[PDB]
Amino acid sequence: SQQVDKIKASYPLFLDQDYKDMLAKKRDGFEEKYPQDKIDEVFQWTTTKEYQELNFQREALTVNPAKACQPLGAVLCALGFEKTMPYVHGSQGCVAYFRSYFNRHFREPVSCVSDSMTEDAAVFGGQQNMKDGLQNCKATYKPDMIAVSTTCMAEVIGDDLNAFINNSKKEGFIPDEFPVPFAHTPSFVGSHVTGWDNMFEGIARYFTLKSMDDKVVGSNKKINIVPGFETYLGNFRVIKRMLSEMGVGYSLLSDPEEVLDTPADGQFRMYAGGTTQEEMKDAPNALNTVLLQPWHLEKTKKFVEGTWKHEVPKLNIPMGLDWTDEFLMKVSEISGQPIPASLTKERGRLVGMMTGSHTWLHGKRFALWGDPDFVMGLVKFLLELGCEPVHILCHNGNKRWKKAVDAILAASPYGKNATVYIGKDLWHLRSLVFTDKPDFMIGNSYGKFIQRDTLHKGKEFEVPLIRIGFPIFDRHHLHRSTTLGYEGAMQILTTLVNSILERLDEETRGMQATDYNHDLVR
Amino acid sequence: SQQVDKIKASYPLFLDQDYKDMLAKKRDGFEEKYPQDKIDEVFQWTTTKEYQELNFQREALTVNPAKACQPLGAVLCALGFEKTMPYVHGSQGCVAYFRSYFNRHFREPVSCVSDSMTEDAAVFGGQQNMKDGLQNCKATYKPDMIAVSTTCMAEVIGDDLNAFINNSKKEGFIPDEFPVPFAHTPSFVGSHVTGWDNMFEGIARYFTLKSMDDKVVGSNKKINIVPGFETYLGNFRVIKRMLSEMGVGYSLLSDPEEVLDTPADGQFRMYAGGTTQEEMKDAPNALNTVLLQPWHLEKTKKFVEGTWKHEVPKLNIPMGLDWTDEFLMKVSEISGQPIPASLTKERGRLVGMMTGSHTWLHGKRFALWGDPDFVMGLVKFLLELGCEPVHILCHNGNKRWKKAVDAILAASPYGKNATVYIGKDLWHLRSLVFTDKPDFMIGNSYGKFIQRDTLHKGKEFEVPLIRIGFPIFDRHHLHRSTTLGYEGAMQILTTLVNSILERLDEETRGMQATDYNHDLVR
Amino acid sequence: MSREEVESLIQEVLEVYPEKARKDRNKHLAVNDPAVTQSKKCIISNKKSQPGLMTIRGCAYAGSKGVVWGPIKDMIHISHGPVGCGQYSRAGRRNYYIGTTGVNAFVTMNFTSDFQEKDIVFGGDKKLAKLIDEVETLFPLNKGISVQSECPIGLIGDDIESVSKVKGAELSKTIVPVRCEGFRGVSQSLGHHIANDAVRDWVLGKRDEDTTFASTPYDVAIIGDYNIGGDAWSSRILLEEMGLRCVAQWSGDGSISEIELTPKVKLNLVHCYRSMNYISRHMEEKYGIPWMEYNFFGPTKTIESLRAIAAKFDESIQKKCEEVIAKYKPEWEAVVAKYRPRLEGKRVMLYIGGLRPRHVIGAYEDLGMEVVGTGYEFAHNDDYDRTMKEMGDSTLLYDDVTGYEFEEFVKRIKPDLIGSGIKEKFIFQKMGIPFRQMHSWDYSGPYHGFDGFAIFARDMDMTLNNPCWKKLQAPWE
Amino acid sequence: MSREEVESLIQEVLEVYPEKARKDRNKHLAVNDPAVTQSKKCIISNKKSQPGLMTIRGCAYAGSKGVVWGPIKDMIHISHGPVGCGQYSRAGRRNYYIGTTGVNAFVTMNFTSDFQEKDIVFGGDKKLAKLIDEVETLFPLNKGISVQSECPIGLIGDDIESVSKVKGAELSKTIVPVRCEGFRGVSQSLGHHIANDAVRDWVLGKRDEDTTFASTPYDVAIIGDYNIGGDAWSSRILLEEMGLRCVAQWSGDGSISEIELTPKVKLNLVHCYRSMNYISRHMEEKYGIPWMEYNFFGPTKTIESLRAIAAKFDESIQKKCEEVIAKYKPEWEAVVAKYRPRLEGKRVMLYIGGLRPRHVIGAYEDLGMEVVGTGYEFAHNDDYDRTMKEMGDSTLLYDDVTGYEFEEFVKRIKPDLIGSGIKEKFIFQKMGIPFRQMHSWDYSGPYHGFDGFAIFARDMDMTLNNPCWKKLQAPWE
Ligand code: ICS
Ligand code: ICS
Ligand SMILES: [Cl-]
Ligand SMILES: [Cl-]
Ligand code: NA
Repeated sequence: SQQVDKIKASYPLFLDQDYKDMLAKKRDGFEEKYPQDKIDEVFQWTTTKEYQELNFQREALTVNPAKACQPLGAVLCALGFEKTMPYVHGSQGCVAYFRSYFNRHFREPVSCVSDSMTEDAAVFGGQQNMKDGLQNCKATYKPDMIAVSTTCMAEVIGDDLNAFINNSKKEGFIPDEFPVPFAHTPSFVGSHVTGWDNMFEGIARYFTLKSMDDKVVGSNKKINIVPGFETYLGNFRVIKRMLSEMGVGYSLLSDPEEVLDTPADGQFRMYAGGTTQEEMKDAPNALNTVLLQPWHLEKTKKFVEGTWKHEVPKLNIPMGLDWTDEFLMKVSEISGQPIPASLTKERGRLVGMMTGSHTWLHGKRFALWGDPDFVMGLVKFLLELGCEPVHILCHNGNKRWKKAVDAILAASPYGKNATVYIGKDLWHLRSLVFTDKPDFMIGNSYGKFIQRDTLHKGKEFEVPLIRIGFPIFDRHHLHRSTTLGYEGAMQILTTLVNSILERLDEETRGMQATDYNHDLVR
Repeated sequence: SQQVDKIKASYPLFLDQDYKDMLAKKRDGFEEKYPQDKIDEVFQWTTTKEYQELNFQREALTVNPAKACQPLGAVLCALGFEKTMPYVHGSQGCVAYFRSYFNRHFREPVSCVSDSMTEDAAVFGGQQNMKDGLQNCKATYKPDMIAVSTTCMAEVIGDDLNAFINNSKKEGFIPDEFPVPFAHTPSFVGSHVTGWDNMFEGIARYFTLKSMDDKVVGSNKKINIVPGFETYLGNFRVIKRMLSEMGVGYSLLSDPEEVLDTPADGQFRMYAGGTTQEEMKDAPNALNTVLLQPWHLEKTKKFVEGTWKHEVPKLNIPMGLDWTDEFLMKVSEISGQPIPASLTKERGRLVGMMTGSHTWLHGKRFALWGDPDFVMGLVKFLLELGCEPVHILCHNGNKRWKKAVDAILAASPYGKNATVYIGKDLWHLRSLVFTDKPDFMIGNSYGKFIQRDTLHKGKEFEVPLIRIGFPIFDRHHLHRSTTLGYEGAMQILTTLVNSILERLDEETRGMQATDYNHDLVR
Repeated sequence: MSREEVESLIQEVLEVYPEKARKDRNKHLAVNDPAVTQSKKCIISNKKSQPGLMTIRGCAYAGSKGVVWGPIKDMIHISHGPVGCGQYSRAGRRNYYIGTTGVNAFVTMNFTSDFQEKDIVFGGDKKLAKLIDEVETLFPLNKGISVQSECPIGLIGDDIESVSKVKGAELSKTIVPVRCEGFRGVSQSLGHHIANDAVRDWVLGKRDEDTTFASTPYDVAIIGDYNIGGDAWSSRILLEEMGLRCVAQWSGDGSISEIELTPKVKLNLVHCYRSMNYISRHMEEKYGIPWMEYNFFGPTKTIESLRAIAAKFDESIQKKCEEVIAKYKPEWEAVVAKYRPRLEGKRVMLYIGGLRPRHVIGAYEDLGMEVVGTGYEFAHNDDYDRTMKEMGDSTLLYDDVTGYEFEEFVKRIKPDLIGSGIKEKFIFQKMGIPFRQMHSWDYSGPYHGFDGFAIFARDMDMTLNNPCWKKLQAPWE
Repeated sequence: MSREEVESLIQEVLEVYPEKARKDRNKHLAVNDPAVTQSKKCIISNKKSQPGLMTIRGCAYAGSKGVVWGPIKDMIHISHGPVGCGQYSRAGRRNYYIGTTGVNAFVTMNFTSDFQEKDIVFGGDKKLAKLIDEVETLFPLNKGISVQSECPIGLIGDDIESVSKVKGAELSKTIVPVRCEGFRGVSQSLGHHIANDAVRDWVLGKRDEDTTFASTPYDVAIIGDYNIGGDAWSSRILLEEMGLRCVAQWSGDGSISEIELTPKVKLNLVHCYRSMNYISRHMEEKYGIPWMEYNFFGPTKTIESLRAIAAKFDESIQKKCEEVIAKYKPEWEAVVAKYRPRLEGKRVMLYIGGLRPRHVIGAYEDLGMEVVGTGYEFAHNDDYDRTMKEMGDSTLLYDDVTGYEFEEFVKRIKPDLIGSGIKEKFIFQKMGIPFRQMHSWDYSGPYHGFDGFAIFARDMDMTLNNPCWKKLQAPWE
């Protein structure tokens, strides 16, 4: 039943007694459910070191991964170019998922097409799908560019993208001059960040490889910036802001910040802003190219160094104090522009915030996950704050990256208790936060289920989730925030210290039991 | 005892069994404590309507006020002027408190002097303290200007500030040309916001009253901006940012954002930035003067209209969508500068966020308090979001203000359940959130004790606190935030919707009880 | 608009297309005539999507793993292939359940064989056998395993059926191989059918010779309700207040034992015809269990459905049915009294999957609203046969609508409200059009039954009449 | 720095002052000589602050309401006057307690008469009487009221003593009038004295003719411990482990009954000499109760104090004293072993109020650190008498230091750590100097006793050796 003036949705509707009774009869009558004592017994077992050992012996089963598949990153890369339609050659189910996934993180429209290959392509190939798909897409959505990636169906069957596109142009399904860069993006290799790299290098090749003869490094006096797979709008904006602040000429290659933040003013803009084709064509004339996330831009790096002859500098992701410092010092050396007084002041304000919050941050223990560059920058900044990264998980990381993160940890006393895990998933992590409990988790929305599990053991075992990463589905507008530069370091620091103080307030809210420490001032 | 590798501070040290046992013996042995049953019975009583009625019959007792005293606002005003030392004529205890209050909210140094009137000065007045005080302050801290306010002792004994300052100059304690504006700021009149108004009029008078002959309105082609009592650095910054965006020439009169955010670079800067004396002298030549918080700038309004002859526009605080729109339109009309595309786009992005979050915000009920202009702007924005302000408290509001807010409430369906309270305190509000419980409180750090009280009745009765206002002592760096303009509206919206979602996640975290609604996507 | 105006709108919109796509899409767009019973002569459906036109459709894996099998709570469903499908479909659908997740229930977990290239090249059957042993070790209270094939499984020639037989025999465990690879069919729909056949072949017959379940004359099963936001619970309560015993729910909050007990019921109550009619027809042929379609959206349809269901039993059930109707009468009448005045006359355009585009019309009409356009991602012509009589004359119908078409139709028709999915929502909110998610219920609901109607009405009002929609134009523009 | 260099530093700093201020401030700055026994031969104290030099001192209301009376948990303390004082001092001092706030304890609440102009012109005595009635109605479990006079009360000629007598008789309730107006005295210090006299005159004697309390030879009171971060609790546990019975704590976690029971104890253990020596001397004169000073900062002082206290009783208390020392020996030795290597040799400057600037020196030395300068806001010469033998030779002493002096001293001496208050903290952090709040313990603590030494050590190390302090200079500068 419902009271018209106090309508209840599922929570708390189904706590009503009549629903509780009905669900009890359903369980007892027909579910043949395990007794609650057995359920409690098994749950307790899944929190033990014994279970953890069996868990970490898995060789074939993956549970609750912390990565996605390549074409997701190719789509996000493609969205960053002016009037470009992302186009995934293969099966349409994938595109439905790519769009929904980004829709839920950004809360924005996300355009992407498929050419809807069906079972007949398993025998005959997908050329006709490409021919008609390119003509249909161009006519209906009027992109200036179509950037092609692939689903795993197309990869297993071996569709020759170059031949299909070339025949499409030969036969007049699209004009010969219409830009159709492409990349093979197999979901059974790497992860979504690999697909970003593959799509970017494919676009860069399309516009420069056959026109290198007139290029001269440095002749346009700009620096190219390649962001990689980036799902915080503030990160595109902070890089552009700091470079403009220094008067540094730059080209951000793949820039989706406008199209993922269009105003709600009565009209839907399928396209907005983005890197221009001329910027790609002119990129070889830059002074140099800087890769903001080098650990998933290895193929782009090979092409930039090997073809454009740019001496790509060895920079970490500009996260935290030291690596933001190093980024600005390198940009200054390449551009000849001094670091202005405004950025020197912003740096000092971040240091001031670190001094202000260091007592609450000191020694705090974290479990964290994400993509390789994000994770290593987060670890580095935690160390700078005097925090202890304890469980560091990168499902899609490799042995070289692990080696590099272990070295960063070895250089600080705050890394003594840290272990780096690669190839491990959030069911592995769940075991680690039971057997070697940290104070918090730093991660994406999938961590909410680990927090639920830990609370079930008891309130003193609960590990709260701090939401930094991708995807974040259960809070609104966190995609607008920033993790790079001094600005992003201030935001992370504020989030961490106030997460600590919120939890302390919760633990000391108990009247006459724990509220002796419910201080007004912290 | 302590484990050296797991040292415990007060919480949870005193939960150790030996400390629990000792504290039980202290209570039983010597505290002659009321029985726990009687304590439980009286607590329940304080949550009832019967207790609320007695509570609201108070005529002499105030409990947990939501306001401070005038000289606190005078100091904040004075800090916003270049190389200016706030100086409170009167007793030094007041200054130790004013500084500490701001230290804890801003986590920054706060400089301010007293002339330390003692019981001798109570009998004979404080002229000697003023003479030696001005001389000592100028020589030691080398300010370019000393701005003088008063403590209640000096007001009760009736010190003549004008004469004391004139005599300090006549007898040579300070140079006759040295600027020493002043204001009487009695703590038994109004509140801290009255002190700001009084101090600002006093500074404005000092620099323009006797020099109006050569002034022509509009001759400098700028707009004066008077911010009022303002403790979010973001609010100073967003106003300057938007006016520079439109290319409007402006003069922010009282600007402490530089001095309250100096970098931690190895040197302490007593003074930084601020409104210059030349800006005050020239202010009458502006096109007009805009008051960001008119409900505590009445005395400043009379002077600006009466002496400068500025047609001060009838504008509300620029909070929320409508009132930021009206602010920008009025600035456009006065300056002749059009609203640029960039601010139209920012406006549309706010509206987009409002459409994105409206379902979780719809109908949510709030209790809130603060200063008059802040409170009515928060009420206005909540109405624009489809939320229900229920309990609106302004301890230092007046009847004219209450009438204006009741009109805002009447013009919206979402205001049907709201009541505006003036002269009531947070012990009054505590009763209201028990008898007519809202979903959240929006207020300053003193609300944490109301949340504690509600939780003690039971988890289903808990009213969580959302921290927006002044002072905020138990979280770090929130003074950096913004509440004005579209930027401030976006930040408030994000804070409100994610507080709602955080609490829903807490209520649905129980395994096999409420986690059927523990959705990944919200 | 007149029939001519709508016909002209269709033809104007189609002028963007190349000839091939124009000729095809023309067959998937129609102006409604409520007298039509053979919809195939007005609109074509369940055909392949035209390449590159931005269909909203998903794949057969979504219809099998996402829709039919995923909800079964005490089984472990393996997404078998590379890592994407299982991750994008992790906890996106609000098929609600009661259980202890990770211990005895597993719905919101993502179990996957996370194919790498070595698995494509040498095949995944050995990895699958090992994965099954690891599942059995780490999740000992699971009551069964399903293997949900992603695209590469059939393309590389793996034999998951033999693994399931050998491992199921070895471990005395139900292991269900499902060939729902996303290149099969043309949409989610074939996955429903593939999923139904796997239930039939590997699960449903297991108690054929077991006669220990105590039957009653009033045993029914809820077939095709996936308990979105609790929908099936707010349906089940009414059936049991009517005196019936709901033995099983397919598959919202569903257990494998419930499924195995379904062949013992007296009547199957089919809500989602599209996704479950296959198994319902099988159960009549094999077990002699009749089935009927019903509709629990809004009071008019819920009352009619309760009465139609009760009519299949004796007078005692029909008496309790009129008692249920009397009990809830003041409740839905209060909802109508409050919300219909706020929504009367408002026009709605719907676009959803295979049932709701026609099933929710009555609920909108109970609030004085008018559905002026509707369509399906993946319905068949027997779905459209059932939709024409429910829609007004000269309303717009669209099958597998394209992104371009849907936007152009909305610009011309100017509905007051649109109800569709997550890939549509944020487009129309930029346009200033109120939008409600009609798959996920915008994280609200239930909408089924009397208790759901109250929530439905509240939700449509909160969004359609929200203050945010009056503010999209800057006052200086 | 040598004796002569510290003297030159003093003289150079004093050059900025006008002659009158220079002459006075010279008398409040000294180079320490541990040989001297009469400190008034080297330094003057407890004098009026020079106007306009930014003293760090508070007022007498702070010393009375904020310090002595406010911690008493089961009474209600009225900040009598306008709204500022009670608001700025609401819950700023971490004088911890066990109670149900708002019901049977009131420490962190702000009760005020919120004077308006009418109350200034016509007087507040009628308001106070009505306020007392309202307190009794709304907080019936309060066990007494104090009236903490703010500046205007004495200036307008109010008679809060008559109100308290009349209302106290009428309601059979202890109502304590305190004339702690902030214009009285020169600092917090006179507030202490006024507060002590109020306790003496209105509370302490209520059980003088009541013989019902059964004392024992081991009954003590902790006098002058305000339980900052739990300090008094980690002090009380040691004393009772030694076999003593702590009958009262003044006034951290204190109750009015235990104050009334204090004349029945056998020994008054005084931690804060400055604030509570007055009532200690009174109880010696009136009840014959001895008092002794002790120090529970760090293991060396804590052991010295336990042994000095136990020697006043008998062999059994002394045997229990050595068992306490043996129990905690491995605990504090582990603290030293971990943290002294991290802190050995580091130099610290202190500026606090009236006790800790000398009382914490031994704890720093137990970690190998050296206090190179110290001083007090409001100490008297008997405090400096006790400080010079605790400080090294040729160190720097400053009484009522100005903001300018302290910054200039710090710039020259270059300490590794500074310990002072909230108005100093953020100045020195900007300069890149590690800073620890030595009033509030930076929201940490306790620091008293063996359990507090662990926290003290952890806290000094975390701040002094924090990574943040190595980053203040931009690498490009
Ligand atoms: S057709 Fe229906 S909303 Fe029965 S319109 Fe919708 S692919 Fe849902 S709960 Mo999306 S009645 Fe199918 C459905 Fe269920 S699109 Fe799919 S998941 S089983
Ligand atoms: S110990 Fe006490 S609050 Fe007696 S807790 Fe406090 S360094 Fe004060 S008035 Mo800060 S009883 Fe000492 C004190 Fe006085 S910290 Fe200092 S100044 S003379
Ligand atoms: Cl889960
Ligand atoms: Cl409180
Ligand atoms: Na493998």
